[PDB]
Amino acid sequence: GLAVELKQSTAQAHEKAEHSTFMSDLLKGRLGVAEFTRLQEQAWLFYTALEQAVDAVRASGFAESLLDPALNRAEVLARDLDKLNGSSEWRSRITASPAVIDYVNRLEEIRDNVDGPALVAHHYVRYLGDLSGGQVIARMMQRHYGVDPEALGFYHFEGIAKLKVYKDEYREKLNNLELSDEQREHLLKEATDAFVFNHQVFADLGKGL
Amino acid sequence: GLAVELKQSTAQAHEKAEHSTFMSDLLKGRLGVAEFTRLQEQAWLFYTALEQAVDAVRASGFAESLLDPALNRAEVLARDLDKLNGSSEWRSRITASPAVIDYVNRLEEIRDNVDGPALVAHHYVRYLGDLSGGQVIARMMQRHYGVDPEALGFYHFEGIAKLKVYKDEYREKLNNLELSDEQREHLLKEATDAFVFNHQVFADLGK
Repeated sequence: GLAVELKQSTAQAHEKAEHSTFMSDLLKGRLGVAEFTRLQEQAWLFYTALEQAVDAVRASGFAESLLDPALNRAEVLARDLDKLNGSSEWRSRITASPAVIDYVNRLEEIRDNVDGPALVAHHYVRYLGDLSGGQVIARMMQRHYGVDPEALGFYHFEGIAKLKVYKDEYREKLNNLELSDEQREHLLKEATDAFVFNHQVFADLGKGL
Repeated sequence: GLAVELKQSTAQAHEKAEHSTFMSDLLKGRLGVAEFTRLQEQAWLFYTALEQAVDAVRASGFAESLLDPALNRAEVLARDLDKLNGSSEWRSRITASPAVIDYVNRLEEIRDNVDGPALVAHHYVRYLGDLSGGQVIARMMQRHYGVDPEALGFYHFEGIAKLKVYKDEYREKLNNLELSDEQREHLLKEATDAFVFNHQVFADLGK
């Protein structure tokens, strides 16, 4: 089963990304709403790129059931940033950190190559991550930084009644994807690369704090 | 209820802050009016930030009954400083210690995010301190160091007639303050942070 192999193959890079100093400090309450906002700004940049790549792969007829448009985060994230920042100023201010540039560049390569297996890897890392840990992170943002729950829309999936069932169904869709050995290896490799990109995003965010 | 949990949750940080060497030395008579004046100068910087956050949160409609404007200290404190320093010179001279920079930053972050629960935590730590330990401080600045009570206006709250009643009513307001679980957790978190900020102010004053 691909779902199990993905979880095992990515374990090392996943642990390292999740336990970055930036995220560790954020979740312990050692930073502030500013740092959470910077994170969400960088995320808006990479989710925008990710969702271009998802759109292309879905349109090609690959992994359609997995690529549920209800998962789209970019618009919801923009609304969160409007509230966090207090205006639309952020759109003209924000720019990609070096890690985000590299991450976006890869996502754009995947988009332009319509690389379905690689896209699924990135989709897993971001969306299954959001579905799995979103409630935890959101709770920490309220507990530590007093973030308005209305500005945590990113962590809420409107089109999904029950997260546990959805995550189980997601993993089964992974299992049922028709993939050649070459495609599966490509996907597994990409999933580790995706965790590494995210680790580097956190490293940039944490620099000089 | 909340008042009891707040006291219990903050107990360790509170004890550490209260028993700082600087504050301990000041209260027992080992220091002098100079050190008291340095403290009050730093306090004016953080009360200024605190009361900007209080004003923002009150205006937003949160915890109105708790955020009694009679508690405002900044103006009274500036007058104490004029007396202690002999003129307004202190305004252009004083600068925030490293600990006060961090404390002021948090208070400004609370103001900017109009973070009501966080504000209440900080309000409790300062003003209920002033209404209790502060009364001992005022008595001992006069007794140990001969500070004229005219320079201790900070510790006198006009329009507050009976402190025990005031404090009992404050705690009842805390108990009746409507909070989500997340807001309540945040208030508790922040209250411990507030004690720690104050401990650090004392540590810098010792240096």
